Amino acid sequence: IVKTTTKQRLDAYYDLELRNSVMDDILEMMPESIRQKKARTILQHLSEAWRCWKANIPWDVPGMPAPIKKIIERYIKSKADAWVSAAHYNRERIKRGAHVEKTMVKKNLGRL
Amino acid sequence: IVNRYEKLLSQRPEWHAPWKLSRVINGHLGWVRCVAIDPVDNEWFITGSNDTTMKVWDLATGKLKTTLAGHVMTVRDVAVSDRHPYLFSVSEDKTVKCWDLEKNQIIRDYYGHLSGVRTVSIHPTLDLIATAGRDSVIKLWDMRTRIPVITLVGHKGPINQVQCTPVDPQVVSSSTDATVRLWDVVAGKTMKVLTHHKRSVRATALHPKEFSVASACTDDIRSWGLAEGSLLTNFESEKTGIINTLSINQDDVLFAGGDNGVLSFYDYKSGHKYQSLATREMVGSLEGERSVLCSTFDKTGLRLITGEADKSIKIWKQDETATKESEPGLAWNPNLS
Amino acid sequence: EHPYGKEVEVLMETKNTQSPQTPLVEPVTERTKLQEHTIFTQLKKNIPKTRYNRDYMLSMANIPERIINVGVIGPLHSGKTSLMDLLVIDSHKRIPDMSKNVELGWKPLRYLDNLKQEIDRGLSIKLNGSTLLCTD
Amino acid sequence: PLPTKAEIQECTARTKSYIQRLVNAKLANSNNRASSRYVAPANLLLNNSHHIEVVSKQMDPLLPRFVGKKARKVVAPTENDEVVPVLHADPNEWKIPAAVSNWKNPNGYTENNTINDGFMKLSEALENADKKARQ
Amino acid sequence: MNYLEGVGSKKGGGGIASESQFNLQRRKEVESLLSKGENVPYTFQDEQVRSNPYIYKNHSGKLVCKLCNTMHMSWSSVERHLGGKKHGLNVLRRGISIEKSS
Amino acid sequence: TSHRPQLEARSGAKAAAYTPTGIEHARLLPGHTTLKYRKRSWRKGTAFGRGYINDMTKSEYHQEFLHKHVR
Amino acid sequence: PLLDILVKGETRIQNRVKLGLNSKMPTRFPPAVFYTPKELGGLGMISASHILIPA
RNA sequence: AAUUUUUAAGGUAUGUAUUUUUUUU
RNA sequence: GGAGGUCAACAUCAAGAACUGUGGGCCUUUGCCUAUAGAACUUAUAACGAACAUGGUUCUUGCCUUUUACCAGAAC
Ligand SMILES: Nc1nc2c(ncn2[C@@H]2O[C@H](COP(=O)(O)OP(=O)(O)OP(=O)(O)O)[C@@H](O)[C@H]2O)c(=O)[nH]1
Ligand SMILES: [Mg+2]
Ligand SMILES: [Mg+2]
Ligand SMILES: [Zn+2]
Repeated sequence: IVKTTTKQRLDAYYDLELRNSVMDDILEMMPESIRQKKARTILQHLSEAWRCWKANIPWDVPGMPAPIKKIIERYIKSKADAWVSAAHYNRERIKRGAHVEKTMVKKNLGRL
Repeated sequence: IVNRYEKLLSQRPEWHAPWKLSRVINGHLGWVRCVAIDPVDNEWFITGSNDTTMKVWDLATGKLKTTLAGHVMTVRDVAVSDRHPYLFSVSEDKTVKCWDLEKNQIIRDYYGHLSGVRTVSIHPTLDLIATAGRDSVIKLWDMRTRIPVITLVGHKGPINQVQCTPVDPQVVSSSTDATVRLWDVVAGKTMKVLTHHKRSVRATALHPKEFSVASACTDDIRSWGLAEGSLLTNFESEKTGIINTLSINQDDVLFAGGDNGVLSFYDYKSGHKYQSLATREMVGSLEGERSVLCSTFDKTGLRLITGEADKSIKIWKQDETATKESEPGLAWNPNLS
Repeated sequence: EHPYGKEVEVLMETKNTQSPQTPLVEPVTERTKLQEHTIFTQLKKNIPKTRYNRDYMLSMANIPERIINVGVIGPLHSGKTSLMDLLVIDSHKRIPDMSKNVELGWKPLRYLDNLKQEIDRGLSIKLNGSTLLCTD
Repeated sequence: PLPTKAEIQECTARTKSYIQRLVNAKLANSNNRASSRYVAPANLLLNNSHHIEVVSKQMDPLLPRFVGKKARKVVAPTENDEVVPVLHADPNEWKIPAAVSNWKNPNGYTENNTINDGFMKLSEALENADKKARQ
Repeated sequence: MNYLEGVGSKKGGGGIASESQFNLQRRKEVESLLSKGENVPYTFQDEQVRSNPYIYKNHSGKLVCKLCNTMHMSWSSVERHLGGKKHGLNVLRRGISIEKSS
Repeated sequence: TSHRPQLEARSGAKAAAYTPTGIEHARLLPGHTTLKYRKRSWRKGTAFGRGYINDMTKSEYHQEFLHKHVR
Repeated sequence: PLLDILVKGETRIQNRVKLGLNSKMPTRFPPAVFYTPKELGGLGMISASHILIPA
């Protein structure tokens, strides 16, 4: 029973693909030996950084290897672009009068 | 043995011309994940994207023709058929969709992947498709009946890339377990396993003529002869990692795009690196956004198209002046181990 | 602009050219179909065979007094085109455009009304003749 | 070398023949009289003594076909063939911090630049122009 | 169709709890913070090295310094005492009193 | 922590059948069965009288958006 | 356009009540149910939307 | 110059044990 | 041997107005030209059916808390 991606479970899948996509790069950068606890920790830096992007807070960190920071900033700019573009698309869809459901409005106005 | 390595200075490999940037096409709202070109006429190319669309770009003028919607998540890989008027696209939404080009609409969905599918390869002679993804398997689809006929079990990790070849091994696959496997599809089992890579293998390209395959990893770009499966050459690389994309020109030119933005051209026969460039990112971008996520050569082989993480397509043209006035490349030093 | 700046064309592309309906790979068709405009026979092997032997007709073409050119005129639906349809079927041995229905009786065959408009419009638009020999 | 023309015409045929065996068998398995329109003694007993003829009896079209078929899970043992050889400062540079979020503390684990001359110049003009007007 | 609203309830029991119950919860957590999580042991429990080692809890609930024989109402008071000049002295006196014998 | 997703082979080695159990889905019904092969006092009186940035948020199209719908 | 939008609005609210129970049947919901003033126990909604609209 | 009628689901959990004729020292 | 069968199998039934076979000629059998034999069934206010249902995908809509079930037009 492989379940398709639909409206309700879209953004959960977006999360999952993003997290995998970041672990791939950062694990392919680092030299070798130890990952898994380190693997878990890197993702917490990601999500924290996204929260910082939404709040317009800069997200500097004390000593962190620059390349990892490059990676995280790259993916957060991707996610930010998708987030903004959906914010606009749903908004014109609401304006012209088409049916936008309910929590997509309540969710939209937060984005805007 | 080193007496031969004394003679290994007698080859002095194959001068080639330098590559430069001809044109830059903006127009994509996300990253540009994948690029495929019309295999017959070199008239236009197709472009996967983060923003879920596909755009058909006119190749001669770089103008835009039409946009193709239809996926809800990013489009990771794209293939256009030599023998059919079909476009096969694949996404992270677990779906493999055909696109009939004549009418420009969706035709056939192929169902039954567990999770996101990052690669599509069209078998040259059989009217099959090969797709693979985070599911760690390859599925061979009957193109007509949309049946997952053959499932090749194998890699212990997500499969990055899939290729098709007319004779034995018909399926070459490269996963993140650092194994390039060569498949026998009729017996459904692996013909040969190529383990020499240290880390995940994120790119593989097939040579248009020689019948061999190139693989890539962080620091290492190898080649492999098919049939036997032997190692053939190595490609000299300082730490260029991460190698996202490989492409092979008809002229034994081998392009390897990086995640650092550095484009690295090689000579396929020797394993020599005759150039290195760096893209000029964009007006308002970040140094993080300078990189290369895909690539191809058109059928002529004189123009390279690489979509980049800055939401731009860049068409890299080969210089007409060239020769040895001042080409000379990085100049052949065979260092030792 | 300048980051490339000289030999490079940076072009920003929105909208579209080439309206979305265009095939982008055009349907490849060898045969040339005339069936939209007219219903016509384009292959020599399919021309209806004539009992009266055409080459004997070509002999009559020389003698000026032998041939007469006669057009048929009249008001609506007087039978002009269906009159011609008598002479032709009597002249030719087999016709490919005869259905078993128009042969039998029910539907008049109309040889002269070749155009698809004339078939649909139920009418004669453009004049169309035939050249056939017939004995008094 | 390239595979060659006479060889590629071979494996193309033998695979294409094989796949049809899978497509045909798979279409004719599932429940469709509709979709199935797209579709040997075999045994010398042991030492061959008796010989054999095998014939598959026709099942009743109402009763469940594949009466033994029921969907069940199976854990698969590992394949026989074995042992493919693998053939292959910065620790302080690549040492990652520990993530601490302002917005969550689950479970355990407890500006520079100055102003412009624009502001300097504007306020004088308002301070001067006012004193002049107040005189 | 009242699903339009978006509130709900779990089907278990009777929710809010009683203002008195909140205080008990809040005065335990406040004494967990200021205490920095240490378990200050009871006086009768027959001794996990203590952060200090003098503070305890008597058979009643109060906190006591066993050097100074003072009784304290809360952790906040104790940190006043541990930062006091009397609890300074009694350490020095025990300092000398040990340095004169072994 | 998705970590290791799910491998296909364990789902591909199940003893249901080659096909699924035999459930007949509505999108696997035969469709597109055939392939396709390629070949002047008033004027005087007054006192005052007479590039594409790469980003979504700092772009020119974006300010126009919040210039309208945020009113 | 204002008149058109009135006709949509008023029917959309009446539909709000109807879908609120479970019917679109005209027979169940005679106009007295929507239009009687609240003092007699209706909704007392005030109808500007019957009219006839110039076309 | 003419509309159009209704059934399910997201609300009252879920889980465990319970009627048994005494397996040979 | 004929008349039949609410018998069966196999082949065929939307295409340059549209089929095959044959002899000869150019090519050197595909293909082109020419002569000739035979063409049941279905077609022109277009079609096996003087009849008329349902589903799928993608678009544009209608009801509008969400899915099923649905409104009604199009293409495939
Ligand atoms: N009752 C009857 N009807 C006829 C007779 N002859 C022809 N018709 C009908 O009358 C019409 C005339 O046939 P046409 O030959 O197409 O008429 P027409 O002379 O071509 O008319 P034009 O449009 O002017 O060319 C047809 O629809 C025939 O069906 C007849 O002898 N008796
Ligand atoms: Mg609830
Ligand atoms: Mg729900
Ligand atoms: Zn004390």
